[PDB]
Amino acid sequence: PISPIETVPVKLKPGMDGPKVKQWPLTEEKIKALVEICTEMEKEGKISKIGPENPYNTPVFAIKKKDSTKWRKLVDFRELNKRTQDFWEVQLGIPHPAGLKKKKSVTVLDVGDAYFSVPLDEDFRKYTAFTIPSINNETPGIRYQYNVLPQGWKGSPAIFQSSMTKILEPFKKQNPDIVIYQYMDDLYVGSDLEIGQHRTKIEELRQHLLRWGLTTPDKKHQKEPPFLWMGYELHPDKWTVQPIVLPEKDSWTVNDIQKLVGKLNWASQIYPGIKVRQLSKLLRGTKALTEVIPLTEEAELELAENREILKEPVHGVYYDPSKDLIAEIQKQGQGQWTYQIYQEPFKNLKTGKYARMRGAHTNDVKQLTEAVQKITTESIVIWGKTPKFKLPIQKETWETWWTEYWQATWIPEWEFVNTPPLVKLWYQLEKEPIVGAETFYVDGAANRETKLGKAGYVTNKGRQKVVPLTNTTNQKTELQAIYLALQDSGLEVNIVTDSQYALGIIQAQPDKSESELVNQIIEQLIKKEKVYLAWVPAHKGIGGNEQVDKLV
Amino acid sequence: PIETVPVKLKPGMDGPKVKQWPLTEEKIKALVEICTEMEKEGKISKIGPENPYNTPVFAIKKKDSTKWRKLVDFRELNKRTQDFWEVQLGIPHPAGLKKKKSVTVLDVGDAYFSVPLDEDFRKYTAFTIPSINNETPGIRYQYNVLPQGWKGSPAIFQSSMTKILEPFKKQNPDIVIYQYMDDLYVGSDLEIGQHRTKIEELRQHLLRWGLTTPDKKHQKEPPFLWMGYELHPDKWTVQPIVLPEKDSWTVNDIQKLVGKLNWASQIYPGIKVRQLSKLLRGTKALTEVIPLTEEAELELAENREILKEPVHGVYYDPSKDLIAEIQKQGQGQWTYQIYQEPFKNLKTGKYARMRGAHTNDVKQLTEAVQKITTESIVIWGKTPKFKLPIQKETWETWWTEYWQATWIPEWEFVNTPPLVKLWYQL
Ligand SMILES: Cc1cc(C)cc(Oc2c(CSCc3ccco3)c(C)[nH]c(=O)c2I)c1
Ligand SMILES: OC[C@H]1O[C@@](CO)(O[C@H]2O[C@H](CO)[C@@H](O)[C@H](O)[C@H]2O)[C@@H](O)[C@@H]1O
Ligand SMILES: OC[C@H]1O[C@@](CO)(O[C@H]2O[C@H](CO)[C@@H](O)[C@H](O)[C@H]2O)[C@@H](O)[C@@H]1O
Ligand SMILES: [Mn+2]
Repeated sequence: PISPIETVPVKLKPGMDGPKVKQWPLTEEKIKALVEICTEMEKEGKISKIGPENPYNTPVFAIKKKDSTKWRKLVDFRELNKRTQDFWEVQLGIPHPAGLKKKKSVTVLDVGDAYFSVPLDEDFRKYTAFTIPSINNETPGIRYQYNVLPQGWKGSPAIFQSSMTKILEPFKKQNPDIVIYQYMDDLYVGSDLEIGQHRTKIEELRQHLLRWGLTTPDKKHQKEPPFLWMGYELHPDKWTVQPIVLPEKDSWTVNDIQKLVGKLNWASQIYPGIKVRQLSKLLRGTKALTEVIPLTEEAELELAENREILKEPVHGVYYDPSKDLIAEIQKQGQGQWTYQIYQEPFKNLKTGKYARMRGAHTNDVKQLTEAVQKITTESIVIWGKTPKFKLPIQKETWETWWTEYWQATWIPEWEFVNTPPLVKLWYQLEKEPIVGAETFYVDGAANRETKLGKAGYVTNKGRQKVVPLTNTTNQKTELQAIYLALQDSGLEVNIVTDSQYALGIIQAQPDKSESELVNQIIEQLIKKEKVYLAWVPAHKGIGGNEQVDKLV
Repeated sequence: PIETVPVKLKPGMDGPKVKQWPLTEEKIKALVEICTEMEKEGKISKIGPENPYNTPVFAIKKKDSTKWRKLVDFRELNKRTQDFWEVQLGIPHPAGLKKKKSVTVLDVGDAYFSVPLDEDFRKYTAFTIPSINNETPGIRYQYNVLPQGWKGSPAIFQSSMTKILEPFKKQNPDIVIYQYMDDLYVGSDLEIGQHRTKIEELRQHLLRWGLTTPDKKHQKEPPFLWMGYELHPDKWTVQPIVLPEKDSWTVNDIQKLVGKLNWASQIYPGIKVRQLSKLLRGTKALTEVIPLTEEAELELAENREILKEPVHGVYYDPSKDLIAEIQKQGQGQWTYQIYQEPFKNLKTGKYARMRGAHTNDVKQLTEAVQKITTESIVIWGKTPKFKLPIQKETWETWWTEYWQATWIPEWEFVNTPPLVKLWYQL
């Protein structure tokens, strides 16, 4: 820890100045612990006693390490962090296991004293000043300032990362073969070389890092495969998620649930069939982390299925750039889809689910297309290309649905997989009026205060009908009048409404809805042989429409 | 001497901090190459972690030399560096441009690369070539010269442009020359051959006395608009509202007609549906055929009349922005309206290409957007804000697959209501 690496210039935000937080003295031993820690640091160059001049100050403290012979210095830069300039945000994302490529040997190197090994911009040191209190309210206390990246400062992560990158730049160019992943203070070195030649290069890298003030592990690696990494378990030829453990409770809190779902979604990367619709449906209502929540019948029926799936262990495989990417998707049940991405029969790179409706009402095609989109984005992120899709829908089905759809959609090349349940259109509306079909003029109306309503129809055959409705809305009665017409008509019917709202819902051909009434209308539409739905401007003297408007 | 022009951001505004979109390994490899060279050439420089800004970069093809090209999305930076340069009283957009027989668009973006960029401003032009699967942190760079795509580039080069074009304009007083960002729009009423000849004199003039470089988009291969980018605005149509011509009308036909006419009434005051509705009196089967009355056509035919001459009492206001809505019409056809206030269309139009070999909705929409934007620039001097009838995610995934322009408009995503009916054709 004495790196000759050029420093990164740093600045306090515009207008602001150093922090002047007073140190509140403490324990006899705690001050002694600091002096001993700081004297050892001073010897190492990590910090330097500053003159009586002017450095500002940041509170210091000292803690019992989780081992009791050694104590730990601790600085609370919260105030400095606030006055310090923004930095290029360090990698918020993380490399996904199914994106790594097969390697014969992989070594893990931990940099030691990572931060304390990189120098701090000379001009910025003065703002890191701190003081360890005195014997006890007597002597002034000693003033110190950092000369290296302080363990809790804002710029330490990014500056360290960039310095590491620069240090590795020459080595990675003299070894286009070796791959190195940087993550925090860890370095994962992999290669397709003979265990003896590999171990060779590793020692090389080590000496290189060492000549730049970076110390790596002694047995050359305190690396023992499988590596437990970020909720993952990586083996030389496969990867999985670390031991998932679902808690059994009697009273579940909002907090208990969120934690459950989170873990479930994490299992979802490799465990096929995980579902979290109902457990989530039952969640964000309001944000009490502690407001106990009564477990729904479905939520428990869902939680049960999840437990069974998690019973037998599953693993994922690594990426082979040679072979290509394939994605398969299968419908599940009720707005739920699951998928897997692979290269070889029986070897999953990873799995996933798609349970987003994107609206009150939808249909399988439109949801299927969205699932394709999410996967495509994920594939590009993880592998850098799009996969070949295998979908439970025939070219005709999809072909029909979009030539008609008012929106623009697109799907990379795909293949029809005949493995029910297949995606399909349960009903299609006529594009022209039927001839020997009774024509129903429907209308619905509601009182905005009493919320009482009416729904009815008048047909050309002379039939009229009105039905009373309770606790309803204008829009709700409009859908109900249509439902009414469908119920009283034959296998073929022409329906005329003045509701753009009800038009828009049905003309979008939905096969499932969050609305109970819409699902009933849908059930009726499927029963029907031919249904032609039409719209006309309300209160415009259109015969048929005027008569029924006055009725309701 | 490095004569850089002091540039600053809008008061009380900080640089852009936009996230880089993940890119295909293919596009990443292209960017790495292009940047490695720009770096060797001194146009850009690697930056450190003390720079926190970011602007999205993309990799496109100007239609296939099988070359790649970098496209920086400075939409955010432009909005913070400039609606204040001297953004309102230099040479605003000329009006005869949309009346010329031929307007050729030439890319003069390579000029900028010569002028060094202001020291204190560079930091604000930082971008990131992404890594695949977060394997390594992205490669970060910032510009050392005026970047193509930034709205301050043309403004800072302005003086130099007007100086180079002087002689040329002094000898061709009947050629309008309008600049918009990275492009020059040259219009005339000459004959195609002369017009084209004259464009060639301009190119060579920029080349030799500019020691500026306009690319030579040699003439057509496939049948339509290929040399520079050859427009013919004097031939731009308007897609008026059309009412069906009928053999036999059914109750359902008149109902649809009354609905459309009713809707139109919010634009054309003269439209009337009185004598037309009377034929619907009574609750009849939609099929029932009904003879148009005598007063009907006296009303219908009168409507077709009003619906021919685009409305008036609609003026372009430069303080408000233009809005373009597009609707999928099927069969590779697309309609659109440019406006500023609902029901006050400055223009209406259509766009279509259905059966060449290779086309899909995204590609179509992508070309329609570039077509509308170009017409928009020619007619008003600015690009509009688009209300795209596609899903955000999808558009974001594929638009760069067919984008060829050097500029990028604002856009938002919408869900078109069944009024496509009130706009469709034949
Ligand atoms: C802790 C850790 C994290 C990551 C993201 C990669 C890594 O080593 C790897 C691994 C996996 S680590 C386990 C392993 C690989 C071989 C033996 O054991 C793979 C598949 N491919 C590589 O290119 C590298 I570098 C090791
Ligand atoms: O070509 C894939 C083909 O093999 C099957 C089994 O017949 O799928 C196997 O491999 C998948 C991933 O590699 C697993 O998700 C699946 O559970 C396993 O049976 C077929 O389903 C598939 O068509
Ligand atoms: O594509 C939408 C997406 O792009 C971002 C940048 O990542 O913003 C850009 O597009 C917006 C809409 O056109 C502009 O308002 C903005 O100037 C531009 O950067 C995202 O903000 C937006 O979600
Ligand atoms: Mn009504």
